[PDB]
Amino acid sequence: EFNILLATDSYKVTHYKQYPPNTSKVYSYFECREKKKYEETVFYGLQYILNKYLKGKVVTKEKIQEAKDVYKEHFQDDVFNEKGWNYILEKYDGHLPIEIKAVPEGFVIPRGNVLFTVENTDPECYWLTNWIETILVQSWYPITVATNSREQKKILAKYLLETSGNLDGLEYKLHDFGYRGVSSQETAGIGASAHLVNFKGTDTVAGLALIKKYYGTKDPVPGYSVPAAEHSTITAWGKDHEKDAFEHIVTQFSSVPVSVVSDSYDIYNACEKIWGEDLRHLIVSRSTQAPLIIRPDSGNPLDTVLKVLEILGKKFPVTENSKGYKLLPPYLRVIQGDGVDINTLQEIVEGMKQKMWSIENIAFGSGGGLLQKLTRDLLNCSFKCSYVVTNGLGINVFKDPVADPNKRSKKGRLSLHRTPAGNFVTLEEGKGDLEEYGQDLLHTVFKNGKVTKSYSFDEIRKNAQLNIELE
Amino acid sequence: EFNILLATDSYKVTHYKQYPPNTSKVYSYFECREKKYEETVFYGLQYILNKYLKGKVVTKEKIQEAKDVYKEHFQDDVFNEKGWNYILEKYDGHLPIEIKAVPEGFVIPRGNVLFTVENTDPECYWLTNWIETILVQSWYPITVATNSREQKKILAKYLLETSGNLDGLEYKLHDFGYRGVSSQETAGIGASAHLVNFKGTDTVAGLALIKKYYGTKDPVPGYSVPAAEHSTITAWGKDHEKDAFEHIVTQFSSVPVSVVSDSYDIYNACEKIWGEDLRHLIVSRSTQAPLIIRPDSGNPLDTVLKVLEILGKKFPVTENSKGYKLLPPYLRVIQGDGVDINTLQEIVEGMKQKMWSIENIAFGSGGGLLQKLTRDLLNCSFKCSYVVTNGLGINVFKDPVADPNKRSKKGRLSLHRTPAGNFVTLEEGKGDLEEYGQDLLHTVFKNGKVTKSYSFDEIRKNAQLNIEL
Ligand SMILES: O=C(Nc1cccnc1)c1ccc2c(c1)ncn2CC1CCN(C(=O)c2ccccc2)CC1
Ligand SMILES: O=C(Nc1cccnc1)c1ccc2c(c1)ncn2CC1CCN(C(=O)c2ccccc2)CC1
Repeated sequence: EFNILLATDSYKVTHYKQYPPNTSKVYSYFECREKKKYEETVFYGLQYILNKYLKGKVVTKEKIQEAKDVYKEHFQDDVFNEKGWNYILEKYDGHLPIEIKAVPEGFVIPRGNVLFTVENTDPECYWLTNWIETILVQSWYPITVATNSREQKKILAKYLLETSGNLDGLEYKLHDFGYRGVSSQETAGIGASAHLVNFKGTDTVAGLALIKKYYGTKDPVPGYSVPAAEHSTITAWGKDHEKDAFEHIVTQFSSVPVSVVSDSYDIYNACEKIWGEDLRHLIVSRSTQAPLIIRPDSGNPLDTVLKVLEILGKKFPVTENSKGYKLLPPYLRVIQGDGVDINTLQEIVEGMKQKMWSIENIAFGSGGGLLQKLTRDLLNCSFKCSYVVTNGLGINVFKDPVADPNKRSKKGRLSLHRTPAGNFVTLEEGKGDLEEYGQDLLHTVFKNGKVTKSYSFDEIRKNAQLNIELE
Repeated sequence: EFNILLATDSYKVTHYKQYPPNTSKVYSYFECREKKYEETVFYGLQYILNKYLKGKVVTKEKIQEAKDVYKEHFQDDVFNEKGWNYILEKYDGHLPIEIKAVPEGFVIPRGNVLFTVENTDPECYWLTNWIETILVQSWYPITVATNSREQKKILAKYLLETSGNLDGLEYKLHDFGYRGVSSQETAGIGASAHLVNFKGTDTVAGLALIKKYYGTKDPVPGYSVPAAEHSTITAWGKDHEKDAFEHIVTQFSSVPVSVVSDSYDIYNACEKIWGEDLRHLIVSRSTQAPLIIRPDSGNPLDTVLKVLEILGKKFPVTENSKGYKLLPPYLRVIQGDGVDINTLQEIVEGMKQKMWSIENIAFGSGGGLLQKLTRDLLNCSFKCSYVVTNGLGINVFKDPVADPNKRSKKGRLSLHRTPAGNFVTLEEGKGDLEEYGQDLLHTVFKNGKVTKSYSFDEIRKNAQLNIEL
C-alpha cells in the first residue's frame, strides 16, 4: 500500500531540523518559470494527485512505524520526525493539515505565473508544506504532455485551415501510440489522459480509466480508436504473402476505418502495386465512413509521406479542393506514426503544403515523442518557498543565484489575476490584498484532507480550447 | 485494480482477427537492436512478471469491464470475449505463455535476444503479442540501468586515474530524480535500476520495490544523508544565510551533511561564509562527518572548478600519491545541477586538467538520470520471429526497404557463448544444431508461474564493471 511518509525525497525527512526555530508557517508555490518556445501552459493533473495520494486518512500507526524502520537503515541514523507525524494522526485522524489553492484545470496560462500554492493550516505542521513538494511537483508531467500536445494541435490547426478552409477532423489528427514507449503503467495513464485534453484519438487504453475515475466525462469514453494492423499480423503470413495479409485484413474490417501498416518489406511497392493495382478494387469500393488508412512506419518521415502521397495520387483519383490543394478520394487516407514529435510534425505539414497536398489527407501517430521525450526542464516546472512566518512575523523569502537570474523565485504571498487587457499577472508580496486587480483566480482545491473543488474532464477540455477553435 | 485486458495498445484488441487462419503459435522476442551504448544491462522483467503477469490475472468481472470499455472505445464489438473466457475457464485465469530470458543484471552487447515469448496453448496464439505492450516497458529499467552503468564507467576511469583506487565509487552518482519523473511508479522502477550500479539515492520509492520484488541481504539497498534545500536556507531571510548554515551544521554535527550554498551567491558562501565566518565549525568535523558543499546553478564545470579553487585557498589542501589536489577529509563537494552522462564526462575531465582529484566530488542527477531517456536510445524492440500455421512453422521478419536498421531476426532464437567467450544470437532454430553449446536463456515464466528469479545482490554482481572485477 502507498505510504505518503515514504513518498518524498530522502533529504526532506531531515528538514524539520533545519527551518528557523519558531516557524509557524511555510508557504510555497508552483510555476512554469520563464526562461530568458512554449509561452503558455495547460494546467492539468493536480486533481489526480490530490485524490489518489493526498486526501483522507493518509497517516496510520503502521505507516509511521514502517517509515521509522526504513529511514533508520537508509540514513544509518534516527533523524525521522515521528512526533510530527504522530500529531497529524492524533489531532486530525491522519488527514493532512494543508491548504492548496490552484488555477482551474484546463486553464492556459503564460509562463512565469503562480499555478498553485501550498501552506500548512496548523503551526505544528510548518514542515509538511515542503514534505509534499516531491509528489506535487510530479504534476509537471501531465502539464507538459498537455501543453506539448496542445502546441502540436496549434500547428495542425494552422495547416489544416490553410490547406482545407476548415478544421474538420482536427481532434483526430494526432493519435497517442505511446503506451509501450513510456516508463510505467501509471505514467501511461497519466500521460494518455493529458493528451486527451486536446485530442480524441488514443491507443493508450490506461488513459480512459484514469479520466473516468478522477475527472469524468458526459460521454461514455474520452478517447477512441480503430482496427489497425501491426507488423506481426502482416509478417505472420510469410514474406511472399503480404498481399494475402492485406486482403484478409481489409475484408475482415470492411465497414469500419482500418489502418494497415504497409512498410514491412517495401512501402513503395505496397502502395503502388499491392494497394494501387492488385487490391485496388477492394479500396475504391469502401465507404467514406470506412476508409483504408495506409501506414508507413520507416524512412525519413517527410520524404516518405511525400513519396507515398505521390504514388497514391497516381493510382487513385485525386481532386483539387477549393483552396487549390490535392485531396485523395474519401476512402483512402494516410497515417504517419514513426518519428513524430513537435518538430517533425511541423516539418511534415510544411512539406506537404509546399507540395500542394491538403492536410486533410494525413493524420499522425506519436508515441515516445508525445509521452516520454519530455522533462521537467522543458517548462521549468518548479516549486519554491516564498513566505514564512517566524516569531509571529511574516517574511518574504526567495532564492536569487548570482550566476543564473533565470532561477530567481517569487517573493511573499502570491495571487493570480486578470489584467485590464485580459491577460494574466501574478502579484507578489501579498499585493493581491490591495484588491486593485479583481478576484484571485486561484481557488482552494484541497484543505485539511478534503478535495474542496473538482473539475470534470469536459470542463478541462473547454478551458484548454485553442483560440482558432474559439473563433 | 489492474486489469491486463485493459493494459495493451487498443489496436491489439483487433489482432486475433488478422493473423492467418489456423495459426497455433506466435513466437516473439525482445532485443536492444543494433545501430555509444554498445552493451546493455538486462534488468526489470522480474518486476513486470510478478506485479502484472503471474497468477490469476483474468476474472469474469475483468472480462466484462473490458468488453464494456472496448465497445465504446471502438464504437463496435471487436473484443475477443471468447478467447479471454477460454483462459479463465481452462487455466483459472493463468496465462498460457512461456517466457525465456537472460539473467537479470547480465551485460550483453546490442542486437542479441534478451527474452522470448510464446503461447503454450494453440487457442491462445493471439496472447503472445497482446502482452507486447506491457513487456516492452522493460525498456525503461534496462535503459536507466545501462545509462547509469555507463556513467559509473566514466567515474571509475577518472577516480582510478586521479586517486589510484575506486574507494567511494558506489556513492559518486546520487539519484535526485524523484520529483523529475513522470509518476510514482516510474520513480520506484527507475530508482531501483540506478541502484543496480550505485548505493546513493533520495528516491525512496526504489527501496520498497527492491525489497518486494528482488531482495537484498542488507536491510536496504540504498542510502542518503541529511541535506538542505533552498527553502531551509532562504526561510531564514536573505541577511541570515550564515545563521542558516550554522544551525544546520550544528544540528547534524556528527553525520555527513550536505548544504546547498548558491541561494544568493555561491562564491561568497564558499569564500566568506564557509571559508571565514564558519570555518571553525568545519575544520573541527570528523572524516566520517564531512560538510558537503552543494552548488546548484551556473555552468556546471566552471562552477565546480571555481568552488574548488575557492575552497583550496581557504582550507588546507594536500597532494595525493598521484599528484592531484585533495581537500581535507571533513570537506567535499557535490554538483547536483545539470548532470547527465555528457556533462559528467566534461566535469571530471575538466577537474583532471586542473589537477583536482575526483575524490573531492560527487554528483547528483535527476531528470538526466531517470527521465531524459526513451525507448529509442537502445532501440528496445519486440517482434514476431516465428509462427506455426496449418501445422507448419514459418520464419517471419520485417525488413523495411528504407531502413535496414529495422530488419528483425528470423525464426526460433537462442543465445550462446562463442569460442572466444562472447555472446551470439542464433536464428532459424540453428541453436538446435548443437554447434554452439547450450542456450543461455532460462525459462522465467510459464503458465502463470514465475519459474526463475534473481536477488538484487546477484543482479548487482552480474552488473559489475570489468575494472571492479
Ligand atoms: O497502428 C495504430 N496504432 C498503434 C499503437 C501503438 C503502436 N503502434 C501503432 C493505429 C491506431 C489508430 C489509428 C491508426 C493506427 N490509423 C488511424 N487510427 C485512428 C484514426 C482513424 C480515423 N482517422 C482517419 O480516418 C484519418 C486518417 C488520416 C487522415 C485523415 C483522417 C484518423 C485516425
Ligand atoms: O541535496 C540532496 N539531494 C536532493 C534530492 C532531490 C532533489 N534535490 C536534492 C543530497 C542528497 C544526497 C547527498 C547530498 C545531497 N550530498 C551528499 N549526499 C550523499 C553522499 C554523502 C556521502 N558522500 C560523501 O561524503 C562524498 C561527497 C563528495 C565526494 C566524496 C565523498 C557522497 C554523497
